[PDB]
Amino acid sequence: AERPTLPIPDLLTTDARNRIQLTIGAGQSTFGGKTATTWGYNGNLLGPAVKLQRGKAVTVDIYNQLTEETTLHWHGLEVPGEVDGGPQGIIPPGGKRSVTLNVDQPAATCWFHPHQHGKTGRQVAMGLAGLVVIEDDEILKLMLPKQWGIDDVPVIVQDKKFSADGQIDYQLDVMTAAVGWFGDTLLTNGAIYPQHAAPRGWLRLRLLNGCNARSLNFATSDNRPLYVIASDGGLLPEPVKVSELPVLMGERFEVLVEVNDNKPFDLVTLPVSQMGMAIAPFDKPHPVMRIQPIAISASGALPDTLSSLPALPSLEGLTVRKLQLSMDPMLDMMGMQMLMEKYGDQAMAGMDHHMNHGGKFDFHHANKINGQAFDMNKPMFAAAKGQYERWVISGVGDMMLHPFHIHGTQFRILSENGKPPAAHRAGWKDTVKVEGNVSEVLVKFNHDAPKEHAYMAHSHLLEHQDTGMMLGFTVG
Ligand SMILES: [Cu+2]
Ligand SMILES: [Cu+2]
Ligand SMILES: [Cu+2]
Ligand SMILES: [O]
Ligand SMILES: [O]
Repeated sequence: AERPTLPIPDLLTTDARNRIQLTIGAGQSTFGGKTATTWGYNGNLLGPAVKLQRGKAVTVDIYNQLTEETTLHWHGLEVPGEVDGGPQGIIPPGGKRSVTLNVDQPAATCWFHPHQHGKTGRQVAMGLAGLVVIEDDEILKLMLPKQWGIDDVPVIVQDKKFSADGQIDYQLDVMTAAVGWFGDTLLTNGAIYPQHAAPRGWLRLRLLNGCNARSLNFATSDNRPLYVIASDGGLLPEPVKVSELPVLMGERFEVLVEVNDNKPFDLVTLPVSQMGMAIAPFDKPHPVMRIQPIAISASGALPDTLSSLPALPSLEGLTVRKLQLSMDPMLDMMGMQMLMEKYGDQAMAGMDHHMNHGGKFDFHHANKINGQAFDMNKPMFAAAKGQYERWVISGVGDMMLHPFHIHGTQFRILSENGKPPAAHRAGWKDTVKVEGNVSEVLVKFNHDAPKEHAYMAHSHLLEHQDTGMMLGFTVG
């Protein structure tokens, strides 16, 4: 039994009406020989890669064929609130919604996923996610690996867990509200440990951590390096060689890796220091995909310089915003308890050395920002348009992982959890790590967001987002 080949999302561009059609629906998938109900865009699971060009507009027709409400958000894409597809961007079951995307940012790998109010974790777990490939005139000139599905390949990495009958086992409950939804099964573009045949020379991997709650850390099985060429919001100024690459939920990195004849190697993910995430089989390096070299030459390049990264401006005078994240200590303790009871000491491996009391104690609004669980009816503030602000995000008070994502922007990290960002994280980012400490980012919003269609700012640990760790804000 050979490994299955890596599934490759179709690369989708506009029709003569300048339209892209996306259908959201339920179908079936097979995992380890057992059928499961799954959801996808234009298919049963996951989704296509929407190709966009800077300075060109496209219209997307979104047909919701689910029997429940959903929304469609373009994570990493800088668009006005009205088409951002946050929780206010409801698409009724059996209905259609169209959005016009006016792309105005550099080449990047972004993605799209649902943002249904309090149910985002389930709708992603069930299968919904797709990709966005933005191109511009600058990137084409670099002559990067660019044959889609051959030497330029998307790698969407996600865990799931399943019940004995084969269905996806998703429950938003006290334990998962506390530590997140995670599983024992790793998927790569929906497949379990596929192989990808790649030509000899450079292979470009567009990595996405599409897990609800699990952080990842990519490496190769034989320790060849990864050359990071881009982050959430696009190219770095020059490649950054790494031996390992931590990737938070919702983050993307693009890397080049060498392919040499006769020497297959795996892309792997290394055990992380996050509660619950080092339970078997994740207590050891876990393969993601096998790269199978093909004795045909790859023509892409790894250029010395990629792009121009502007200077950080002066900070004095800029609006400082305070975002204090918090969790309910009682509900945090209870969830952590159930975790430890279920899996034992292994649920903290790698870490550093029952009655109804009513609505007030409901875990569904246990997580908050600035003492408020997400309130769709009330944006927490009005941010400035076209002006840099400094947003200060604190996780002091608990030790959970909060990958913080701000909609409507690509920002620069000034401090990541109390340290200046690593070089490959110093460019354009839409996510910043917050874990027991404080982060600060420099952000600018180029588009309007009104009260009725606010931008979200939230943890991308989906179960925390769904139970309150999110705020709305307006721009302009
Ligand atoms: Cu987003
Ligand atoms: Cu997102
Ligand atoms: Cu979001
Ligand atoms: O997002
Ligand atoms: O998100």
